[PDB]
Amino acid sequence: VSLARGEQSVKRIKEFDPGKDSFSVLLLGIDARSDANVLVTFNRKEKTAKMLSIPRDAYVNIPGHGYDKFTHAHAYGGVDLTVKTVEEMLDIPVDYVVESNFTAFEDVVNELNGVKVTVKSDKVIQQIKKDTKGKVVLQKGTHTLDGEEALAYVRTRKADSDLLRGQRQMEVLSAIIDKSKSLNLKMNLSLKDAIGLFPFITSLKSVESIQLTGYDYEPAGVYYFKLNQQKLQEVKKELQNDLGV
Repeated sequence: VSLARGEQSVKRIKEFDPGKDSFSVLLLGIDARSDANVLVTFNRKEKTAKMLSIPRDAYVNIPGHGYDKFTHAHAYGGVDLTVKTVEEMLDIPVDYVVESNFTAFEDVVNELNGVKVTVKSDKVIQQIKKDTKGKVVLQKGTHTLDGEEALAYVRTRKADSDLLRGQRQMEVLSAIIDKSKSLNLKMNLSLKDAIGLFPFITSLKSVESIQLTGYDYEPAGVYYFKLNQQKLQEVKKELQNDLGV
């Protein structure tokens, strides 16, 4: 990619250099709706990562389109709109964005000879059996799943919910990081710069996750996830403090 934005984010008031400043990455998974939406803020002064899944049904203002589901942003305007939708939603810059489909996720999980996940629910195992028609049969405990098994894990929903599918997505993402330590992707980032970021991204001191508290909002059948505005301001201030903005 190459964002229809310029060099650095519009949200950044002062000049930005990624090799020295705290930054943010927006990972998007598309089969065009964006079904995986994970924002990660990397704090360089403290060597930490903060993850957060944006619910695909989040009642947000898509620029030039009004209030809608968050997932529709990528449908209405692709990458550039999603970033825009995020940048207005959280009042923070989206410095980097990576976009992947199923096969890219599968092939990177396989290139690492699997990612390790600790499955703890017979419910999710049963639903994955039913989803894959028996092709993917997970086990309770800590195991190394291949690309197909990882994708089935991050895709299932009916056992728990989509909001927990986001937490499963963040889990598998951090597992991918872990497995990469021992050593169809579209990026607004030269591969060389990604490799330059690789050591810092594989040497954090701690990683934390964030949730967005909200409530079901069903006007005339269509489902939306309305965000608790107080917790939203809280998370916005936290991310701004993390990024130094």
